[PDB]
Amino acid sequence: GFKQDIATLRGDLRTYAQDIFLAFLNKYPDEKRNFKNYVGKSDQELKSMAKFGDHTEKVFNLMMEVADRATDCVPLASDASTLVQMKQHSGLTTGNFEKLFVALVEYMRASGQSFDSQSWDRFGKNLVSALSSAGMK
Ligand code: HEM
Ligand SMILES: Oc1ccc(Cl)cc1Cl
Repeated sequence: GFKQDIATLRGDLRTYAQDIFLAFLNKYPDEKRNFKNYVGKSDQELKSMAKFGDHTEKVFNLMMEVADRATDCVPLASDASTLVQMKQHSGLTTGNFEKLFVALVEYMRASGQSFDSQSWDRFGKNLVSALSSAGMK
């Protein structure tokens, strides 16, 4: 289930974080508008860029804590407001997060690992509602 998936992802976090982020970046090319440094680079070149690995792992470190602190895939309001008020998130809209989670759920279903794919879909939707309620446009 959802709780076990957090453990599965944490068990190989840097790999999963990179592959999910790449799936997101390649499903939605226009999203590199927020990642100017990742343009014109194949997946293997991205994985050799120090900040690509370091930043993506830190994102997914934090995502797993927001998931872990959730109840029934509903994140805490204190976690949602942290994501909105984050300085690095200044220009983001909730579409950014909705698209991230479509990619992540698509990746899980294609994985052959036994993820609770529907729970992550719910979690992504619930995170998006909590981002709007916390002020994100
Ligand atoms: C649950 C979802 C997310 C979590 C937990 C999260 C968390 C984080 C964290 C921890 C950082 C800092 C990384 C570092 O400084 O090393 C960060 C930076 C950043 N995030 Fe998010 N994030 C999420 C979703 C998104 C989405 C959907 C976007 C855009 C589509 C986004 C755009 C950015 C940008 C532009 C930065 C700063 C630039 C960079 O670090 O390369 N984030 N986020
Ligand atoms: O390095 C990253 C990977 C995924 C997401 Cl959503 C954001 C960042 Cl900064």
